[PDB]
Parts: sequence; C-alpha cells; structure tokens
Amino acid sequence: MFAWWGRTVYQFRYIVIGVMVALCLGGGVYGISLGNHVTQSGFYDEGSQSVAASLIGDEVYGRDRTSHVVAILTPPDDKKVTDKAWQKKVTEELDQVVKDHEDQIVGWVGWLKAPDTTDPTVSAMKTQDLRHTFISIPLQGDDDDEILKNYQVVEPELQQVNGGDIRLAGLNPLASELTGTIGEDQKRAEVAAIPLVAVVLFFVFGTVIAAALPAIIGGLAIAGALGIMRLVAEFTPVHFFAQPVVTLIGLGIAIDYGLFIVSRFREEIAEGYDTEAAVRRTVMTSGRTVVFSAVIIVASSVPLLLFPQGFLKSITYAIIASVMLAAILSITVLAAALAILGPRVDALGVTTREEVERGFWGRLVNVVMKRPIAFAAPILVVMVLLIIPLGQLSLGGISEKYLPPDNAVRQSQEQFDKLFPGFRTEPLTLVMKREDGEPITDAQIADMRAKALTVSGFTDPDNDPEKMWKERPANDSGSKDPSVRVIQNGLENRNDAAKKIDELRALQPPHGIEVFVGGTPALEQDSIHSLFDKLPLMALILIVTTTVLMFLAFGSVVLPIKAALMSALTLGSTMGILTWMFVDGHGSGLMNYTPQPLMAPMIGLIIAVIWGLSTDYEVFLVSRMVEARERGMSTAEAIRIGTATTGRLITGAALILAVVAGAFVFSDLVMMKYLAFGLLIALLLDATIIRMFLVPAVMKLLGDDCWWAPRWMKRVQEKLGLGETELPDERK
Ligand SMILES: CCCCCCCCCCCCO[C@@H]1O[C@H](CO)[C@@H](O[C@H]2O[C@H](CO)[C@@H](O)[C@H](O)[C@H]2O)[C@H](O)[C@H]1O
Repeated sequence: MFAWWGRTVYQFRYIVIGVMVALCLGGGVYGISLGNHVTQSGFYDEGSQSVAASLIGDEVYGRDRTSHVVAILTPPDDKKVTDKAWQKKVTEELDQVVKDHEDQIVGWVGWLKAPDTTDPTVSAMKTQDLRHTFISIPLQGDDDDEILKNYQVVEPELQQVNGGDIRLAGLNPLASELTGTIGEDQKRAEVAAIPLVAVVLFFVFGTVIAAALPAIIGGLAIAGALGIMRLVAEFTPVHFFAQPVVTLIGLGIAIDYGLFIVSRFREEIAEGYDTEAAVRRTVMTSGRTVVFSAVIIVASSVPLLLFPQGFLKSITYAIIASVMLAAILSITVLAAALAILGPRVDALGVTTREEVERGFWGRLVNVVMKRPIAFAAPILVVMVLLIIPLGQLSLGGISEKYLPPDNAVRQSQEQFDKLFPGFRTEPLTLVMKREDGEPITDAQIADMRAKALTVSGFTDPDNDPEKMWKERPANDSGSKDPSVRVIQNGLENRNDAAKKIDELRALQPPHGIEVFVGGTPALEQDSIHSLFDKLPLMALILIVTTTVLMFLAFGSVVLPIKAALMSALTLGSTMGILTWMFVDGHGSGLMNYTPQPLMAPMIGLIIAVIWGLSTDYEVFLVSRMVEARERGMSTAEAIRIGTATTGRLITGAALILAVVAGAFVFSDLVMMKYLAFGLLIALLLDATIIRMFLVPAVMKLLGDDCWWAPRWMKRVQEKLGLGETELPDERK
C-alpha cells in the first residue's frame, strides 16, 4: 500500500506538487476571510435547562443591553459631576457619537441624561463624593457576535470623549480584549516562534533546502486548513479559539511530520539508493509512520464530539483538518519535492559530529537496560505523586480575571465594581412557564418566591426577604407573555452554585407552571456536568482507538498497551502540575496571571491534545525499534538502534512544537497559557523522561514479549495493506 504509493508519487511527482499546492494556496486566500465569520459562544450545553431558561427569558422579557458598555466619566481638575458646564460638554460628545453611529448604538443612558432625578438606581450611577458617574451604552445587534462587532466600530471615538478620560468596561470591552489576545498571540508567533523554528530546522539538516521543506509543508497545511474551516462556517458556526489551535498544534506537528520524511530520505541517499527508491522507502517507513501518527491524533479528537459544547466541536474540526492535511502533504507535496530535487536537497548550505550523538544515545540506553528497575521505579512513583494535586480541581467561567491583573480593560471593570457596587450581578433565574398559556397569578409568583427563601446563600443587599427574588426587568423588545414570569437572585458565594442550583431545582413549582433554573452560574454548572458525564465514555473510546492504531503501525499487542500506560502517566502528571500552577497559583507572579477555577470544556481539550501528542511521539520512536527488530535483531539491539536512529529527530521534533507553545504561554488569555503550558510540559516529559529512560527500561524487562502478537491478528493487519513494518531486498 505504502510501497505502491511510494513509486506512484515519483511517477506523478510534477502534478501532485502542482495540484496539491494549488488547493493549499487556494484555501489560503479563501481563508483570509475566516476571521470575519467566527463566533464567541459555545461554552454551554445548548440542550440544557439553563440555556432553555435563557431562550425563554429573552423571548418574553427581552434581551438586556444595559451591561453592553459601562463608561466611567471623571471630570478634570477635581471638578464635581454637578458642574453644569462639564455636563453640557460631555453630553454633546456622547450625543455626537450616537448621531454618527445610529446603526451601531441604540443610545446612552445615565444620570447625565437627567441630573435632577428621583430614581434611586439612576442616582446611584454617581459616587457619594460627586467625583465619578457612569453611563450605559446599549448596542445594536441580534446576537452576541453582531453586538461585539458594533462596539469595535465606536470604541476609538468613544474613547476620545472627555479629553480621553473615559474608562470602558462591561461585556463588550472585555470580549474585545479577550478575543484580541488571539491576534497578540499570532503576531508573537510570526516574529518570535517562526524565526526560532527556522534555526532549529537548520541544526538538524545543515542545508537550507532540506530545512525549508518542513516549514513549507507546515505553511501549506495551515493555509489549506484555514480554508477548510471557512467552508465549515458556511454551514455551522466556528469559534475564535479554533484559529490559534491550527497555529499552536497543526503548524507544530505538521513540521514534525515533514521532518521524518526528509530525514529518512537523506538517510536512504547516504546508504546509496537512487531518488525513486529513496522516496518509496520513506513512504513505507516515515510516510507510513506519519499517516498513522495523524490518524491517531484524529482518534484522539473525535470523542470530543460526544461533548455538547460547540467550542469543543469547532476545535476538533480544526485539529482533524490540520493533522490530516499535514500527513497528506507529507506523502504528496513533500514526497514529490524530494523526488524532483533528490540529493540536491543538501546542495546550498548556510553560506547561501552527527555520529557522536547517535553513539551517546546507544550508551545511555545500554545503561538503562543494564539496571532498568533503578530507572523505572523512581520515575513512575514520582509521576504518581505529581497526579496528587489534581484532587484540588475547581471549575468556573469567563470573567475579567482571564486577563493579566495589569490589563487596563480588566482594571476599568474592577474600578466600576468598587465605585458602583450592586450593578454587577450573576443571578440564578427561576423561569416560570404555564402550559395553559394563561397568565401567571401574583400568588403563583409569591408562592415560588417563598420556596426560594427556604434556600440560604442568596444575596440580600437591602436586608429584607421581601425584596429578594425580584422579577427580571422587561425590555421593550420582549413579548410580555403573562404565561411566563421569571424571578432571579444572586449568590453570596459562587462556590455554592452547584449546591444551590440543585436546591432550587428541587423546589416543587406551583401546580400548573414549570420552572427552569438559569443564569450564568447555572450555564457554567451544566456545561461542567455535561463534560464529566461523558468524560469516561470519551476516555474509553480515546484509549481503545489509539491503541489499535499502534497495533497496526507496529506489529505488537503489548507495545500499544505499554504506550497507553506511559501516555496516561504523562497525562495525569501534566494535568496535576497545571492544577498546581493555574489553580493553586504556583507560577502566577512570574508569568503574570491570576489563579482561578478552570474552564471545564478546556480540560477535555487538553486531555485530547496531550494524549494524541504523547502517542505520536511513541510512534516515532518504536517505529524504528520494530523496524530494526523485523530485521532479526535482538530486543536490546532493536531498542538501542530504535532510540539512536531517531533520538535526534524526536528531540528536534519536540523543540519546534515547544517553541510555538512557548509563544502562547505569554498570552494575556489565561486559558491559552493553560493549553500552551500543557503542551510544553508533556513534550518535555515525553521527549526526556519517557523516551530516554522509561521506554528502554520497561521494554528491556519485557524482552521478546515486546514484539508479540497473536497470529490471527497479524494477518488482518497484513490483509489491509498495513504490514510494511519491514523493508524489501533492493540493490543500491
Ligand atoms: C483520561 C482521563 C479520564 C478521567 C475520568 C474522570 C471521571 C470523572 C471525574 C469526576 C466526575 C465528577 O465531576 C465533578 O463535577 C463537579 C461539579 O461541581 C465538580 O465540582 C467541582 O467543580 C464545580 C464547579 O466549580 C463545583 O462542584 C466545585 O468547583 C468543585 O466541587 C467536581 O470537582 C467533579 O468531580
């Protein structure tokens, strides 16, 4: 199968370069417009009750646009807000930007619009010392994405009022700053990561052309991957986070895939094979290894589709499209480029000891295999102790804390929450709905409200139980159906969300009406629950599919079960350190972030990426161990030769993916630091502790058992065209 494709990619080398590059280049220009068709929601279980409570509530009471923008206005020269001359100056500036942007702004609302008023909440829009006052600027739009795109049209002119002294906070100033970290992370990779991976590529090949090919394949991969997702956006929504994942993960392992193809090609050239025979032996070995490695990551990402979070679904599609296009380009464009170029892939040089490290790998493995229990036992018990911090796992939602504490937009929100306490609330909603269609009586409301007061832990700023669980305000865009009435109240502690939500759902609603418990604490706790309910079924599918794929890439049954254990150990040890640094705070003062509960759908993603990544690096290693073993060599020889003919490649393939990960660990977005650190930690763990010690030690204990497989299972692999674990007699 790969032997057949090895020679066909040489006979049609000119057209597979022309056609496949054209598709990858066509998707690039078609993918430039991808940033204009992305959404920000998908963190909640869309088929849950808290979401239903939000759909019903917005349909009846209307969407709330009061929290879109809150602008803190401060008069210069210590003037008080009662300065009539200053009020006239800023109101005209506000009336001016609304006049110029009627299509983006509904209007502005606040104490300035009525300085002499008797409304308490409007009079609370000013501080007791008359030095600050805030306004609400509701924005136009039918969904949260159109609203945010309207705030970004007016923010510069809005920021210029009051001599520039205006603090913008609320839902949209933060969302602009959160989604803006994406571009900050891309530009940081284009000026700091892609130059670093250029000098890493040159120190493995010594010539510019051999080093430039994996980068070209990686560029063609993301170019064609951004085009695939732009086509996906024509049918279903896609999230903003799916663009960095293509750069953070797809661009990294695509260069890794293109690395084993070019290295194996130069290896066959030095052995004395001609250009056609070389590209066929790489496809039978590295090309086969890369295809298996790509399908494994796919098998690591599809179980996330069991999870109902659309944020996850959009990301799996980006991982699938990036790793598969990478493998396809590796055995098409790259394999044919090596066929056209040939040994003048080593021609140019930098002007335009490789055998001594390969011996150091042999010496280290012989030390490991000589006293293996002295290496396996201390390593695996240390990794188990690194899983202990995972017991302190807490889960939360998005807030202004996802930015560094020195972020101006975050500070403007925190300044609002201390000058004007009471306006910012996260209430749990009791959405009452009658199936009669008849109005809900005032007694039905006071009855459901009386049951909500039997549940402690709810906010009471007035110090009166009669003022608790008020009705939600009715905006002028909602159909005031008296069949549906909702009452809401916030919590004294967010940590009581899961507890108090269950206490509200346990209340017996009035005879005819049915109650839906919603609010952002309910939305968060329902996405948490949906992940950890299908997390075991996800892990079951994740493990059995990756294991059988390695049984085909290799020829053994115990080797895939070994790697699964070494991948589970690397997983738990990596997530325990992350819980130790992003939840408990160890490393927050240096990396500039605040420890806080994690986004629950993000632990599902980090499980998928780390697993498929650690398995891929096991496939890169053992593929040469089995290939040497298939030549009749002993187990200790197959091990040594395995981790010596690839000990430099796997080392180099890890630094590249670590550099691009090291560029996202500086992201102002904290959950990107969590993801990029997870790749950085697991990469170092796999490429050093696992590869150099735990793999040779455990395989030495097993001996010839390492390669064993039942016979009725080896012929199946053989039957499919996947039994090319060993090469043919060739003369060169
Ligand atoms: C390959 C890996 C396979 C791993 C298999 C994992 C199986 C499932 C693990 C436990 C499942 C239960 O999931 C449980 O959800 C509740 C929801 O409150 C979490 O509760 C935790 O988070 C929520 C939200 O902050 C709150 O309860 C509180 O922060 C904390 O107690 C528990 O921490 C978690 O244990």
